[PDB]
Amino acid sequence: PVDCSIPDHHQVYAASFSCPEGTTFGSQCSFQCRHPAQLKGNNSLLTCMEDGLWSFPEALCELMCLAPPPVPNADLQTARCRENKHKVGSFCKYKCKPGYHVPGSSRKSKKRAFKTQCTQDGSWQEGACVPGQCSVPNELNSNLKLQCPDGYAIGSECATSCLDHNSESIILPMNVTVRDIPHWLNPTRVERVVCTAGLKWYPHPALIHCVKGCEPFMGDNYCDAINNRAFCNYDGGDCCTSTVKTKKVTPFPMSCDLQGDCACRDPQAQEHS
Amino acid sequence: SRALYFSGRGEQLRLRADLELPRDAFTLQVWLRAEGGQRSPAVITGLYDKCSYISRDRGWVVGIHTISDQDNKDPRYFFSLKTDRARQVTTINAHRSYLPGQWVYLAATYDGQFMKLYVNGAQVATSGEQVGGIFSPLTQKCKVLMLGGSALNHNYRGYIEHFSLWKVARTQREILSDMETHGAHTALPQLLLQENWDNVKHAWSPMKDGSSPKVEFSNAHGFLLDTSLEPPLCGQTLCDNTEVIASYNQLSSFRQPKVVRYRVVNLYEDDHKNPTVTREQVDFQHHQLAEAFKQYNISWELDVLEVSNSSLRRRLILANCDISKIGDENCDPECNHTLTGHDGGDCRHLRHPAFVKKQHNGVCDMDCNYERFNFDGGECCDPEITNVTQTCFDPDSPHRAYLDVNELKNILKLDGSTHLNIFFAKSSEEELAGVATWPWDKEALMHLGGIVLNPSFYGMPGHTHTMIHQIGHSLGLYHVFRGISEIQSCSDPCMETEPSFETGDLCNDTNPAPKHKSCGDPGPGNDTCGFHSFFNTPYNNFMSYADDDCTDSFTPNQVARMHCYLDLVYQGWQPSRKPAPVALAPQVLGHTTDSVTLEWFPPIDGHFFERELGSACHLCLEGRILVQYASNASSPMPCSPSGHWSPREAEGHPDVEQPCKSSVRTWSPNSAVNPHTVPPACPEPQGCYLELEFLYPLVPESLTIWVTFVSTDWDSSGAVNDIKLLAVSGKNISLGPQNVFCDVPLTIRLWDVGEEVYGIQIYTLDEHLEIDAAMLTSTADTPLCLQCKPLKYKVVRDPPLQMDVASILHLNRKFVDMDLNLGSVYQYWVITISGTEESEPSPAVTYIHGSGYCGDGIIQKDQGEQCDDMNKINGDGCSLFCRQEVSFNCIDEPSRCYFHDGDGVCEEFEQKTSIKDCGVY
Amino acid sequence: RLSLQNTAEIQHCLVNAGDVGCGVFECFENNSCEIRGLHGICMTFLHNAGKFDAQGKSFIKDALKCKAHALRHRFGCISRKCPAIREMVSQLQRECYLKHDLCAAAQENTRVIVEMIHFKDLLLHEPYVDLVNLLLTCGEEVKEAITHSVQVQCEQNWGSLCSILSF
Ligand SMILES: *[C@@H]1O[C@H](CO)[C@@H](O)[C@H](O)[C@H]1NC(C)=O
Ligand SMILES: *[C@@H]1O[C@H](CO)[C@@H](O)[C@H](O)[C@H]1NC(C)=O
Ligand SMILES: *[C@@H]1O[C@H](CO)[C@@H](O)[C@H](O)[C@H]1NC(C)=O
Ligand SMILES: *[C@@H]1O[C@H](CO)[C@@H](O)[C@H](O)[C@H]1NC(C)=O
Ligand SMILES: *[C@@H]1O[C@H](CO)[C@@H](O)[C@H](O)[C@H]1NC(C)=O
Ligand SMILES: *[C@@H]1O[C@H](CO)[C@@H](O)[C@H](O)[C@H]1NC(C)=O
Ligand SMILES: *[C@@H]1O[C@H](CO)[C@@H](O)[C@H](O)[C@H]1NC(C)=O
Ligand SMILES: *[C@@H]1O[C@H](CO)[C@@H](O)[C@H](O)[C@H]1NC(C)=O
Ligand SMILES: [Ca+2]
Ligand SMILES: [Ca+2]
Ligand SMILES: [Ca+2]
Ligand SMILES: [Ca+2]
Ligand SMILES: [Ca+2]
Ligand SMILES: [Ca+2]
Ligand SMILES: [Ca+2]
Ligand SMILES: [Ca+2]
Ligand SMILES: [Zn+2]
Repeated sequence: PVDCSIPDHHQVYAASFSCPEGTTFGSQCSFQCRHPAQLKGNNSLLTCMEDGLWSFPEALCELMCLAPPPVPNADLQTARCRENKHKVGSFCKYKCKPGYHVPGSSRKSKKRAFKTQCTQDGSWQEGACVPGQCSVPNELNSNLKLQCPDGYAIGSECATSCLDHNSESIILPMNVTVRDIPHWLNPTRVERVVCTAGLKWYPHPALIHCVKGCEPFMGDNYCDAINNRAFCNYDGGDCCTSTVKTKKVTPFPMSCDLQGDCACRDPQAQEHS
Repeated sequence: SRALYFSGRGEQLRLRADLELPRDAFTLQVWLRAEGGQRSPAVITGLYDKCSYISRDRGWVVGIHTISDQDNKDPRYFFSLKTDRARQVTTINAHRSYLPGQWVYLAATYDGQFMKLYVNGAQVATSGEQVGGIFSPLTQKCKVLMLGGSALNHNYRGYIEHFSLWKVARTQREILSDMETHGAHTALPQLLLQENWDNVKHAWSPMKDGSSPKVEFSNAHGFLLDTSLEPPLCGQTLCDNTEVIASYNQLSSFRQPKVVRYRVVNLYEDDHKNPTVTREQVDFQHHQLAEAFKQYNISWELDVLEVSNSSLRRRLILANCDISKIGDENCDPECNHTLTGHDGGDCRHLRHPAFVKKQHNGVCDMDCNYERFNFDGGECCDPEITNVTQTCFDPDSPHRAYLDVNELKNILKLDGSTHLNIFFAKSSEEELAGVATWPWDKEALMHLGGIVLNPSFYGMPGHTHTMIHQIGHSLGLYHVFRGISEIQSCSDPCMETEPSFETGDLCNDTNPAPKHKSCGDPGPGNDTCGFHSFFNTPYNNFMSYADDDCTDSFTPNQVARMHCYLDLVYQGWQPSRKPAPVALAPQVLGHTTDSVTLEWFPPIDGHFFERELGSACHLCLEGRILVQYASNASSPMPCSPSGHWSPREAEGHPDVEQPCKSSVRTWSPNSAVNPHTVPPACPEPQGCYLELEFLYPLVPESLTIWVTFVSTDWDSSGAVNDIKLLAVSGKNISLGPQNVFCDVPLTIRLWDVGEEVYGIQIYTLDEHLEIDAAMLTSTADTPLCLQCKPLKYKVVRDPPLQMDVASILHLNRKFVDMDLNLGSVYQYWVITISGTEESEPSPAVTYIHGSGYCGDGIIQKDQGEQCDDMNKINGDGCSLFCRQEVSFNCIDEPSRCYFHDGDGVCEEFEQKTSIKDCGVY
Repeated sequence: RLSLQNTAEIQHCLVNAGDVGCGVFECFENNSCEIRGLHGICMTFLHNAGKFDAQGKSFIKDALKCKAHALRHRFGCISRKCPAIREMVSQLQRECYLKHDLCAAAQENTRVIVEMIHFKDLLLHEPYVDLVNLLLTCGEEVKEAITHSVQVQCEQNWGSLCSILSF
């Protein structure tokens, strides 16, 4: 007898097949629609026909989305969305409650309303609603220099400069020193320091250390290890294949390991997705 | 009747969901005129699933796609289908690459077990892989029928007329009947759609983006009596056709005396002394020529041309030599010669280091005159130091001591359209004395064509039948040893194994012979293949390599070929003004109870209008449309400011023997450079451009470009980045990038151009693209063709027409005979009257009224009809002359022809030849 | 005498190989005109680039770029004959290095350049000869350093012959 073979996902989409009688001529395999697909019809049996191909299915596993979950601090605007019947691609509009706004909205225009779509796997696309003088800085780094044109009066701003013109004056997290910087951490850039009314420099000079700033080799298609860090654009995307313009990675110098420092470290690369 | 034009840029239609699409069986029927250079694939129409998120290949598709997807080369009609229940998509193709610009009845059917594809009613494909219905009724709302392309921009460029769709499968007789109705409308129960495009919005809604194809008036569904007669596999023109050449063979009235003028180019010094050929040579050679050709109805009129030009006379004229090959450090014996520096030194080696001292001496000597010493730095090519004619051997200095015949021909600019120019050269080979241009070249009638001869072998006792050999070459005769010594290989598809009209020299009465210099029969083992021995070889024929002491005659078939080419191409040479005859007998279209209809072919030369000197009407076609090729051609010299340059290979009619292969008869950006120079890259995104100008500026209607070669790598830009129409007023309409195939001439329609166009500019980013030629087709009733008179046909019958008919003349090539008696025998022939001078009678047709004939739908085997399809169109399997076409088998009566070599069923007569169906024998 | 097939493959190389790095110089090697050393200049410079200072890393960024770009263009309709090609390559070296101030960068890294230059590599590859020649006119102190190294290496590799030639 002719073999229709084990029925694949092509016979019926989004369903699993049970074949107690086998997959030979005259067999009948019964299909169950997987969650959340709902069966629509009167039969769920596929017969193995004489031509060698499974028969037509009399019913289909319709894909649908149930009632969307209530987004915090948001009010549903579409009444029909309160039901438990939404086909794939259906849109539901939400309006953020007063005092709240959608994340990612521009400052010039805070969008208090957004929409979500019933995606193909039966779930819903995510959306949210987000609401005298001062002491001389005696304790300073060797590479760090402070320039104070306005004296040390409370509120005066002194410019933080480094001995290396390719070094930035920054303050690292308390758990990370100068040599402890992970690839994923972007330190806080510090430009000026202000002495407050408490007769103290803020931020304190002792917390500022001149960490080596990246060389101008950013974005020159040369993946160099020094600039390959989150502090500056991961060398302008040179080290990650998708980000670089030439679509090829040539580490500078050659001795830099493609599996080491010059490896693609940007988490936004398609290889990391 | 109206037809849609799909511009190929995004115009698509979508059938409205109100119609119940067919599930189990269907029949598509569409007339279409596809243009050249489609996007691969190009969906004409298809059924698609809009709900299947994963497998979009469900449904079916009819369109045009390239076979041999690597190096997209062979664009064929195709029918793809994948039922809901099948595992893989199934694609079937037509038998041959589609023909652009021709109306084709594409019909595809599927009965539930057999999918079939019909092209002009002849079943060209069949596949039994797809079984079952196309789609279950449950998924009926998820099917959309889309015309002009898929939603994936598989767009189709060209015309679509009378779309029709049935819910049953139509047998071949039913499809043929529907074809013959030619768009006649009637409602049938199995008819889902029948479209005459009277109201597109009523049934079809345009796809998104709101671009709807344009609705024109269809010129016609077709033309009775398909006049397109292709030459055989070896042949080149209409005179190689067996039907045409049979008329010149059997009839003696097609070989009436003809006077053909030839001009002898005799160079001279400025003082009119030192002739290239003495007057005795011309007189003696002319006498021998007249004697040989007297018995074959060809007489030559002698014109002698004296050119007094020492600057040309003193230099050495070269034949078969290419100037670019001199000094390339590769030995070229054909460019050997004393005054060429022995190929510029490529063929002369010596103890070179012993000549460093002679450099910088300021005086020419001998050793320094070579390319590796750079020709003494131009000391030897200076007229002041020394004597150029024996010292300036360099191929770049304009004062070089040698020319070739191509440059000599360019200098003289002789009128080649009214004489046979006999130039003189120095043929280095001991094989031939020169090169004679074929009748089917561009230069056959231009100033660059003629015959080059050796003055030492002209008019000399013992060397006179080398000019008659060359003249035979210029009148279309092949070498009698073609098919054995001039074949590409022993497996050449038209090697002359036995005397035939379709193989070898295309002359039956000339037995196969090898390349043999003595006029005895060739000895055993003198064959390249050695498969068979040669008997009764035409050793004494003028077209054989025997000496002049033994070659004496042309066989009667060769005389027929010469006279056919004296009517086809060389009507200008003869001073006689007799118009060319109609080559083929008037075919019989159909008969009634009291009448018979006759349609005959145009005159053999192909001109439909009276030949007037100086007018443009020798280019006009029927309906007074003017078709012309690229006359001028110019393209900037690479890596040189300005540069101008003139690529003469992209002028005239197309001349590439084998498309999709690099050829020397094309414009190629790489060919623009000195071969001693690295070819540049085409400039960034504008591209190298080739400007082609046309002799008669006029309102264009369609542009045809023969892109012979394309590099295979990049995208779908087709390597033709842009095409601009140089308007007369000074505008330049850009047509945007075009998709091209390497073996299908890129056709474009210029319905949007309202101003006189005098030229085009074909831009390309390809450094290997090759343009063979261009062509401008005018609109109907173009201004230049209005005034000139048309040819008029006169029909004569035996017995003579009862009423005193003056033939009433004719213009339509159609005669309806009213005076007929049942059972009486009638003979008809047509006489072409061009003004008042009648041509020779065409071959007669014998129609016995009330009896059968060729084209009546009944296979009268006694008359010799291998098939009969009640129709006068070639390419439908049954030829025009009631003969089966190659690879088509015809059944039933009237004949239904199908392409059997791969129809999915092996048969009895396919076993010995068809391995695709019957397997290895 | 540049082979036509060789020319075709090099021409297809250049339009495909990227500017950055030395994919460009890679298949300009093995040319029929025996011009070798451009790719060696790439590898020598790139490998020893880690030893260059900030200014030196700038020079290696931009001089290799000039040579790659210029060899992609000057290899236009230059004469197919070898002497023309050798002159085109030589002029690439001179113009690219001089435009980008080879002298001062070399002066910052004299100790490095001495290591990069090899007497053996000097004889095998003409581009190396042009490099050292341009260095000789880039400061007396640097030229002195180069002379020291070249004579010692030549003396070791050639024995008494080097002393004979070093008059
Ligand atoms: C559906 O199936 C039931 C049995 O489960 C049967 O009684 C009924 O007739 C069927 N209806 C249709 C429309 O086939
Ligand atoms: C030459 O022409 C005469 C008519 O003048 C004709 O009878 C004869 O058959 C012709 N012969 C050839 C060889 O063309
Ligand atoms: C001869 O032809 C040449 C072209 O090759 C031309 O330059 C010259 O003026 C002509 N006349 C004479 C007398 O040389
Ligand atoms: C050129 O002619 C010279 C002298 O006749 C001969 O020695 C040389 O072989 C020839 N060059 C060829 C055959 O390419
Ligand atoms: C060039 O040849 C001519 C031939 O008549 C001769 O008169 C003249 O003296 C020659 N000149 C040189 C420089 O050889
Ligand atoms: C072809 O030539 C052969 C002899 O080689 C002869 O028997 C035959 O009749 C000829 N056929 C035609 C159509 O000329
Ligand atoms: C051919 O075209 C070029 C470029 O447009 C032009 O300079 C030249 O005069 C033209 N020649 C003819 C004969 O039209
Ligand atoms: C073509 O037309 C454009 C304007 O569309 C104009 O700028 C240009 O000069 C014209 N000629 C060519 C050769 O591009
Ligand atoms: Ca970088
Ligand atoms: Ca040569
Ligand atoms: Ca000399
Ligand atoms: Ca023959
Ligand atoms: Ca051509
Ligand atoms: Ca018949
Ligand atoms: Ca037919
Ligand atoms: Ca078959
Ligand atoms: Zn010949």
